[PDB]
Amino acid sequence: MVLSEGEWQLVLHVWAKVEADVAGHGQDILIRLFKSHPETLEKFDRFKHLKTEAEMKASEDLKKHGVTVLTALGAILKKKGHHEAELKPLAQSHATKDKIPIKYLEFISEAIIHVLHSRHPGNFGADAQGAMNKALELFRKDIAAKYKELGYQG
Ligand code: HEM
Repeated sequence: MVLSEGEWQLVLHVWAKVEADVAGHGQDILIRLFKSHPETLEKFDRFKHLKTEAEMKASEDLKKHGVTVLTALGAILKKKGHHEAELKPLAQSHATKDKIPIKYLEFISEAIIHVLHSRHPGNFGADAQGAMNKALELFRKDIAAKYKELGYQG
């Protein structure tokens, strides 16, 4: 009732390429986020001490968090819009535990698209970029609704 079947299949086709190397893609995506929007780094008490790109690449903890982030997102994408159960705990941990504005989810969405385009251009042309953009838009709209339900405006 938001993406068409064909759009979902484009999303899952490129996501399969991510799955070939989750740790690498995860690392790349978090570094791209922090490099482009340094203010996001302040939300992470465990990585705030990291001062250069090399130190980031070498950090076991950052790489582990990358896998955690992408595992969770992939589980959501594979639901093709039917992600209520999976989305609710994610909203709670980003709305009460830690307070992550919708703006910053926008920033990490841009980082994901940047990295997919950098690594898989042959499989991420305009139609695929559009489909992925839509799926990340849907993720953001629905987590924003859950944010509000919990008392956080986002
Ligand atoms: C595609 C978007 C994202 C996904 C799928 C995601 C997912 C997760 C997951 C699975 C965890 C671990 C436990 C939990 O659920 O809290 C986590 C933790 C966290 N996330 Fe996110 N996250 C996303 C975006 C962000 C953004 C944009 C920020 C901050 C700029 C952020 C900040 C954090 C923080 C501060 C923690 C706690 C880590 C710790 O200290 O152990 N997340 N995230």
